[PDB]
Amino acid sequence: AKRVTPGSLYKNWTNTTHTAQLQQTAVPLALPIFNFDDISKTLNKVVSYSNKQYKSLHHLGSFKKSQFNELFQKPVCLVREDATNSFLKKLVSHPVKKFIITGEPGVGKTVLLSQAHAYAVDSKQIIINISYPELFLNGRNDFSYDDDLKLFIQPMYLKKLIRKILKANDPALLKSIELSKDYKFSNANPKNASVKPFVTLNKTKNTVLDLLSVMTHPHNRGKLMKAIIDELSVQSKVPIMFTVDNFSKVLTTAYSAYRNTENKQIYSLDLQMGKLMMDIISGETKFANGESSTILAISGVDRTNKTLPVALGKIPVDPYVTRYHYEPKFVELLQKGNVTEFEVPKLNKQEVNELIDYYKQSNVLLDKDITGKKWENLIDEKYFLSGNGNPRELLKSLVLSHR
Amino acid sequence: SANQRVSSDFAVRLGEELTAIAKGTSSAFEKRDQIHKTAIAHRAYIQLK
Amino acid sequence: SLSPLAQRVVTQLSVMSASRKQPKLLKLAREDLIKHQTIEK
Amino acid sequence: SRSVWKGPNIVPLPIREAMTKGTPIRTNARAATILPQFVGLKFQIHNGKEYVPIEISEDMVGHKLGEFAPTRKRFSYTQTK
Amino acid sequence: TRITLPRRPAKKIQLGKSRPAIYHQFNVKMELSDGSVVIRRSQYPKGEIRLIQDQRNNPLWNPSRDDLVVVDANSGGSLDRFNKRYSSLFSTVELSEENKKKTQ
RNA sequence: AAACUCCAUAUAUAUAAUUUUAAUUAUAUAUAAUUUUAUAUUAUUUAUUAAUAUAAAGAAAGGAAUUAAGACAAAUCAUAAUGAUCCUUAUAAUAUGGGUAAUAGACGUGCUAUAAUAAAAUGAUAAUAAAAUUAUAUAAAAUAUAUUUAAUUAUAUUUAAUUAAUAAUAUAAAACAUUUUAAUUUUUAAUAUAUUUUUUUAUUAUAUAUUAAUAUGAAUUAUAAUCUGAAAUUCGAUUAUAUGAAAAAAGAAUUGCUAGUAAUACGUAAAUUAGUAUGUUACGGUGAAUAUUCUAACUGUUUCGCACUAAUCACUCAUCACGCGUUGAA
RNA sequence: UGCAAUAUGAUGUAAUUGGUUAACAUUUUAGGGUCAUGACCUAAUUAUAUACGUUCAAAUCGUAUUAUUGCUACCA
Ligand SMILES: Nc1nc2c(ncn2[C@@H]2O[C@H](COP(=O)(O)OP(=O)(O)OP(=O)(O)O)[C@@H](O)[C@H]2O)c(=O)[nH]1
Ligand SMILES: [Mg+2]
Ligand SMILES: [Mg+2]
Ligand SMILES: [Mg+2]
Ligand SMILES: [Mg+2]
Ligand SMILES: [Mg+2]
Ligand SMILES: [Mg+2]
Ligand SMILES: [Mg+2]
Ligand SMILES: [Mg+2]
Ligand SMILES: [Mg+2]
Ligand SMILES: [Mg+2]
Ligand SMILES: [Mg+2]
Ligand SMILES: [Mg+2]
Ligand SMILES: [Mg+2]
Ligand SMILES: [Mg+2]
Ligand SMILES: [Mg+2]
Ligand SMILES: [Mg+2]
Ligand SMILES: [Mg+2]
Ligand SMILES: [Mg+2]
Ligand SMILES: [Mg+2]
Ligand SMILES: [Mg+2]
Repeated sequence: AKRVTPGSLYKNWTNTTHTAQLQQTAVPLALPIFNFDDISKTLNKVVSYSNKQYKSLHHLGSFKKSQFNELFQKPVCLVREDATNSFLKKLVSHPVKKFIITGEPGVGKTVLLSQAHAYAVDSKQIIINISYPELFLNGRNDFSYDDDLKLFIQPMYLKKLIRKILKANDPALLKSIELSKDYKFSNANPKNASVKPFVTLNKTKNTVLDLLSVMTHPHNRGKLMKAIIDELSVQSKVPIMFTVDNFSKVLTTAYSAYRNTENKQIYSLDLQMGKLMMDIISGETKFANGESSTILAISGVDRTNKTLPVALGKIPVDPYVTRYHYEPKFVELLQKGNVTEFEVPKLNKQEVNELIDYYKQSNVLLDKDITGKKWENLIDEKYFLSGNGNPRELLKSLVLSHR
Repeated sequence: SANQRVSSDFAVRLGEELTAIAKGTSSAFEKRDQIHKTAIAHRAYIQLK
Repeated sequence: SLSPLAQRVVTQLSVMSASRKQPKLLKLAREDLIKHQTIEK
Repeated sequence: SRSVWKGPNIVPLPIREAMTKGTPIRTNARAATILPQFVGLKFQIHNGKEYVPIEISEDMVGHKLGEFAPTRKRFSYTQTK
Repeated sequence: TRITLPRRPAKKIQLGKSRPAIYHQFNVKMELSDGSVVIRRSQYPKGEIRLIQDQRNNPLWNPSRDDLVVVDANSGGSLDRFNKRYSSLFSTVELSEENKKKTQ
């Protein structure tokens, strides 16, 4: 009957490679540690993250599927000098810190986001990451309408996100912040459920560390998150870095699959988790701390419309385009906050050389390119097959494409 | 032998089977053996044409 | 073991029948019997 | 189904004698619609070789005169075995 | 080939114990086509009913009346849709246009 | 029979004042191949020889048109034309309708299914074609409604440009990312986990309860409604809500294909139309594996027999049934 | 006033130390067919007869229905 014995691969190829521990057999290798203050020391080297960075970048969701993260013991990055250094340097020194990462599919838009998150944990910042925004726009989660907060709330995703924040961010950095207002929530904790129906918070005596810990009801979880974000906005002690990946989904999907009570489709801005995420990029949510920083990243698994080109000024404005392919409200929200782009440059021959060197050291290549090939010929051929420096195509050439 | 596995994806099933054969747990070695034994039995009928 | 048509017709003939549907016999005191006799006359 | 905006299919056929007198309307116009005015009138619709008599009912309205005059009659296999 | 339900042994109803049959009936009100109402005894648990077609709106029972509208069941079948489907033509113009055919 | 020929191949030359741009093109003429050599090995009519080996040089490898004489009294007097006949107030002419369309069991050739090496939804700086059509046309954009932001599909409203290497039919589609996807407790929730977070590990629910009956299939029906036409009743194609049957990969047997072929849930155009292709005729995209030992089956010749010769569908042996003749016996 | 054996068919038919189907054949389904006769497939019928006992096994022992054997009575 139940033919699926425990420990048997039953999902698709991608899911199996992503979940099943295919890295249990990987070869350990001593590599440098990713640190920005030592970037001059590891400018062009395939460096591995630290244990702090690895514990983070996991709750945040910085490492995704279909990245070949399982060919090695743990995810690794090349640092580079025209993408990582050129990005983090302006992130440190730019008067207004809000950027969007662009480029061709497979360039490394995510990996650069993960590097930014690693820099944040190194630099003692509170990180909020939304990663795949399709989860709260597809319709596979619960929702309700909040009368006071005149918006739609999604308690399941809200619970997951608050748990992400709490489990990733440093307890010391979170406890360092003291509450500014007093919040009264309902109680959903099985312990002390009957004795008290509402939990209470107090000014300058409780903290955000237990603000996140409080467990409330689905209908009040929206106000819970409002409190989280407003307190983090008014704090000015430690920086807050807010990040959304696959921002193409949101700027191309204005209307969610979530359907109103009259056949209407609820607007993303009318739905919370879109209003919160868009007001911060636009500038309605002001962070007191000087170096809060905001980062966005588009994905190649998403259709393209004129919205982002018009927002970034790459093409003029055509007012006759249909809403399915141009959204003036999204453009206006993006332009009110002075977001500037950042196109990730593709690899060079030298970057391909170092990557292939590391791959050989880790034994992820073949006899084809280890026995009968000369290094110059191999690097030239792979640079040519990778579309002149596309990391995903380079990996696919080296490992996946076997003939 | 790979189609007798569970995974809904042929790539996964085939990879599992190839891994099994690489570690020498194939279920067709006995088929090779039966064919080879039959050839050993019929050696006599061989007639160089 | 009966058919649904059999059950339907048994219900119909239940509506026919007097079983488990009639009330107790009407027993009247002597005075009320005389009253009724006068009414009818 | 004929488009409604075009209007019902109407052909010149005699109705004045049909109402004033009891004269039935014999016709070959099988494609004409049965308007509400024909109820109670006797029609003789051509079926191919003979005229079938039919009286118009309030429910026939909207149908075609030729729906009640079968042109071919039923098949019967003579097995003889 | 016949189907019958079996006979059970009949309960004996003795001489003098045999009561009459008084089935349960209701004093139901029955409204005719006009405003008239008749009280009657019915076994259905419906104390009130109205009729759309009945004696009070039948030509055979109502010869003297000049005008008498007829009606049938509503919200059933495709009735009256042969009129609802054609709005351009509406009620005397058609009567005038049906003057004659001029055929011989 | 081969060559000659047409579509394809390469080169050149000539035309286009490169805004009919496709110069990566169009089509006029010519050249080239039915490929050359060089050593090797078996051999062998001796070198003058082939079958291979394959250093070399070449762009060089296909397709279709053409199917003789005789035949099968093969099909065609319904493409038209014809000899004999046979209808001449019909067997010759017109219109209204109804036939060709009916349905018990048969039988061909096709279309659509029966799920995870596979079917749906999305992919706007619009991934990538070829060959045709448009004066008895064509339908761009745009605007309205089905349906709510759009979009996408169906209808209407206007009709732009072009009788066309210029407008239009027409943003090919499959591939390829992504999401999903019942049988499947292989799943989804609730809380907890933590360095798998689009994720896994716990304890509970998801259990009328593991070997076929969906979130596959789209036949059959109900009802709006819309095209074309004077007019879909018998009988035409369309979207909409509902309906949701058989099918759980198929028995003797059997069909087509040897390379740009088969296959393709790959699409595209034209002819026949006022209108309606699961058919026909053409165009390109992606692209295989299989073969040098079988009895059989057809043929081209051959060798053996022949009493057939309008030739094996040949010819040819009787007594029994029909009529007439002659001779026996008795 | 007691007792015996029968039937999966359109033409009857399995058998002996315990779970599961009980030939043919029949028929439009028909084999291999040079349109073609004339040898499976494909196309019909068992459900251990309505009761009783057991290990996760009762054709097996009783009664009873479809009803044709052979003794005694045969000086009623
Ligand atoms: N070592 C190393 N690998 C990298 C780097 N950038 C990209 N890669 C590799 O290339 C892959 C590219 O995937 P992503 O990093 O998600 O690239 P992307 O451009 O965000 O891709 P899309 O979102 O699908 O458009 C990564 O998964 C890595 O395997 C880098 O800086 N260092
Ligand atoms: Mg990314
Ligand atoms: Mg020739
Ligand atoms: Mg010939
Ligand atoms: Mg003939
Ligand atoms: Mg003729
Ligand atoms: Mg026909
Ligand atoms: Mg044919
Ligand atoms: Mg499918
Ligand atoms: Mg389909
Ligand atoms: Mg395209
Ligand atoms: Mg073209
Ligand atoms: Mg248009
Ligand atoms: Mg598709
Ligand atoms: Mg379906
Ligand atoms: Mg259909
Ligand atoms: Mg159909
Ligand atoms: Mg056509
Ligand atoms: Mg020859
Ligand atoms: Mg010959
Ligand atoms: Mg005696």
